[PDB]
Amino acid sequence: DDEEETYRLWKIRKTIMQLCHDRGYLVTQDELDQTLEEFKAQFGDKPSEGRPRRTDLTVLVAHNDDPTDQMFVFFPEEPKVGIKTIKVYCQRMQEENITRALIVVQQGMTPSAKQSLVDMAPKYILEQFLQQELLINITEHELVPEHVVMTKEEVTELLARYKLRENQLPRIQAGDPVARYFGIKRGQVVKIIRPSETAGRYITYRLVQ
Amino acid sequence: MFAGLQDLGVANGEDLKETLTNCTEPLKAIEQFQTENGVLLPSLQSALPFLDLHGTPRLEFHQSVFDELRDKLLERVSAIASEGKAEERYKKLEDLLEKSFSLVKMPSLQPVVMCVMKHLPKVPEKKLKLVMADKELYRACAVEVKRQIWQDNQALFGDEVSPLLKQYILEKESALFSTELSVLHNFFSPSPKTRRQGEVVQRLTRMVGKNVKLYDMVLQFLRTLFLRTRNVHYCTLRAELLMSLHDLDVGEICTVDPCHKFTWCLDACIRERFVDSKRARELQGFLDGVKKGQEQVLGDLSMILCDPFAINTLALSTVRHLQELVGQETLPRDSPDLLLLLRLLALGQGAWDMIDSQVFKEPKMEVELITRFLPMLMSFLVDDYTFNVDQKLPSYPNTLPESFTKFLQEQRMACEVGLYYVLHITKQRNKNALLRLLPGLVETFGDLAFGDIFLHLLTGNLALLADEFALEDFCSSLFDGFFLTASPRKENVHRHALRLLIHLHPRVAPSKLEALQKALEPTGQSGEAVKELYSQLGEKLE
Amino acid sequence: LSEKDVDPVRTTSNDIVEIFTVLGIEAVRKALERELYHVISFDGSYVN
Amino acid sequence: DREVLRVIFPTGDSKVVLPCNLLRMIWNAQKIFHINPRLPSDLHPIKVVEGVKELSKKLVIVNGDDPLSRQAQENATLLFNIHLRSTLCSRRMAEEF
Amino acid sequence: MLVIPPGLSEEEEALQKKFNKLKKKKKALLALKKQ
Repeated sequence: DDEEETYRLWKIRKTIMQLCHDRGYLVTQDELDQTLEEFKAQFGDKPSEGRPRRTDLTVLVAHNDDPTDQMFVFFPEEPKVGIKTIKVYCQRMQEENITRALIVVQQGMTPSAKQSLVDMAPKYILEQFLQQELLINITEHELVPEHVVMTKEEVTELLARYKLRENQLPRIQAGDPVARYFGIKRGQVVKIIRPSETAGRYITYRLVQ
Repeated sequence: MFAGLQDLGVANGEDLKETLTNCTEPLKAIEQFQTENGVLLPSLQSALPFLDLHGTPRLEFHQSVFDELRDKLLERVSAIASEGKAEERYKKLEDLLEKSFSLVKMPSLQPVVMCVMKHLPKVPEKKLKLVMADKELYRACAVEVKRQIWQDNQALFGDEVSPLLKQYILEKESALFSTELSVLHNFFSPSPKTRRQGEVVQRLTRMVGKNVKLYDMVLQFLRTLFLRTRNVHYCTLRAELLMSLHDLDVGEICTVDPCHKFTWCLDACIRERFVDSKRARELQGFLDGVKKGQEQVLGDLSMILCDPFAINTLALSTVRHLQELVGQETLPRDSPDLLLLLRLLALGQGAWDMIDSQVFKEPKMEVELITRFLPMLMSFLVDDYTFNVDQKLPSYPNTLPESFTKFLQEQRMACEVGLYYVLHITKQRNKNALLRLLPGLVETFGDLAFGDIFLHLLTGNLALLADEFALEDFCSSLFDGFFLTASPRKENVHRHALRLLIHLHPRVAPSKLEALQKALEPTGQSGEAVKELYSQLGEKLE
Repeated sequence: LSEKDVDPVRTTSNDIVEIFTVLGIEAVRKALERELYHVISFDGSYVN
Repeated sequence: DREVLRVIFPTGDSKVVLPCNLLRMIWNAQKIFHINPRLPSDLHPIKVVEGVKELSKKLVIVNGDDPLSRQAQENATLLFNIHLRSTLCSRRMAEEF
Repeated sequence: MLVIPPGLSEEEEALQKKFNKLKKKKKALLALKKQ
């Protein structure tokens, strides 16, 4: 099909752009709510081996505050991404001086490339995303409260205020869908804001581990 | 003050004084004048006693009656202009305007005449010629009346337009010489729409109105100013006005402009900041859509392509497809899209050349550029890849062949492409490549490297290199090779260097900071801008 | 949830493990709250 | 406060569980002091407003002065503060109590 | 139309030689890292 997969691509791009905005990167307002029509006009509306084919809709966006912090969001065509297909991405990453990228796979990316991916983590931090997940923004669901990522200074302020070691906080594991949405690694604390029926608003903190 | 009342037979204060000067009894004469030829109703004269005896003088309700009957007449004439038959109501309003131009000289009734004249979509010739002779009558005219004035008055319309163009040029110059040097916001950062939504473009649209002739004359005036003063912002203003009018659904202006489709697709390209293969081939088909005998369309296309935004977008596209060719390892001769991008850049650059020569043709671009200059840039990029791989493998080459320097210092297209390649390697934050290509930057053909656009772009790209600006060798080489050869002569280069230093003075080494302070001291005969920048640097640094 | 013209906001799933795996840990906490409240206050009995 | 409530409590459920019964306390005061809710009262509304404002500060769940503790205290008593303001108004204290 | 000769000048020959050198270094780096 052509219209259906075009719709899938448009939805995926919208979700990715919302993700980038919530991660603190500079995303313009118009590109954050562009409808299907302008997407078709800009990219082609004929992705059945036509103009709006993948690797043409990749996006590079810089941080809001520091212009030297950018991030790529690639779009492999092969349903099963292999070691070479990510080594080309790594080389493409190396020419510029940026270290963060996102991969949107279509099917289960191969485990050997997973090991290669995790091996190069300290130099270049980059992670994958199944295209099925990105069809919906989970942070919009009614069950999901507002997650906020803390800086080091406010985490230290919190620990000093409640006189508790960081070990004693509640936990959120690194594989959590919201944790992967926010790209948060081990050792970070997330502030969670909830509406409470007995107090009105309750703020709790989760530690990534 | 009370002139023009005598024409209709209703005497004003002048004839009043003339008659009462040689009159012995003013009481009976004034009573009859306020009674006989006054309001011919028993109601008003019978109301005079009560209103007199109230203590409030009758002047008050007389003036109130005059003003409110004025307002009622104006509102009813407005309604009539939108009620009944169009031709009949227009003829009645024409009669009313003809009989009100006798009283047009009355400020208390000037609103009546002006509103009724606004009510007429097309004022006759003689009445317009009368009103435009007076400053306040001309200025109080409605938008339709001003449109009628400008439709057949070329010089006055140009005089009206000129200050707006002056404001546009002043804003553009202030933005180009902005102290705030960053990549987050620059001259080319804002979208084309908000620039078209800016006060200059929308105001020019309002003065143009819905007239094709006014829009064409504005384009011709911008073209003449751009040809004479050699300022390229007029082309940008023309393109912005055309696209704003098209987006305002002014189809009458869309069809009369032969470059409508090309300018629309180019506006799309500028909005996306990317001349993609689909849009590139669309623009190529537009370029091949020009017929023989109508080659002035080619000149208009070149002028449209002459915008700094359009030129920057086309050059960035050419450079990035050059890096794509290097990445896929394709020789320059095998890329036809590269040829199309070079042709578009050639048209954009030679807009002024072919307009001044009055030849409406594509200038010949030599094959030497493509065959020889581009492989040098690709060799530099391949050496970059080689150095990176060797860094990951178990010294960076900075030698510059004489051929590349010759082409850069002799070819304007090569000059622009090399300048933007230097910008692209600067945004990569690679000191070795900048030091390697600095000898090429030392001398450039056409002095494009010392232009305001490239000076601002280079300062913005170098702003990210504050850390590297802590090494005195790098800054000293970058200044003496490129900046110091023009800054004593060209004021713009000096201003840009001073602004970059102001933005990044903490990072400059103390010896290098002193050297830049004493070598770049303001000169007496230059502008006040350099003195202001140096004073600001001195105030902030200490 | 990814189907066209299906509300992605209010479409709960009544299954604890599926809710957890799809929407995180705070979402499964809230879902557990609502499920327990329903199973308790079904017969009219109220628990603080 | 109304805007905050309408997102805290969707579905328009007025019933809520809170520590003190304000309506019953008002009734008890009326019966103790023989208000006679027929004559005008000597209650300056500004007294009510500033009394409520001062009373809010005295009900502390999270004690402290740094911004974290102040924010936590503001949240922990948000619903009770909203309810207390919504009953001990200036108009209600003059037209209803 | 522009006259584009098919003969290779020193620029294109140098570009192709650097291409081949880069390819050799790329295969060497692939052998190094893919281990």
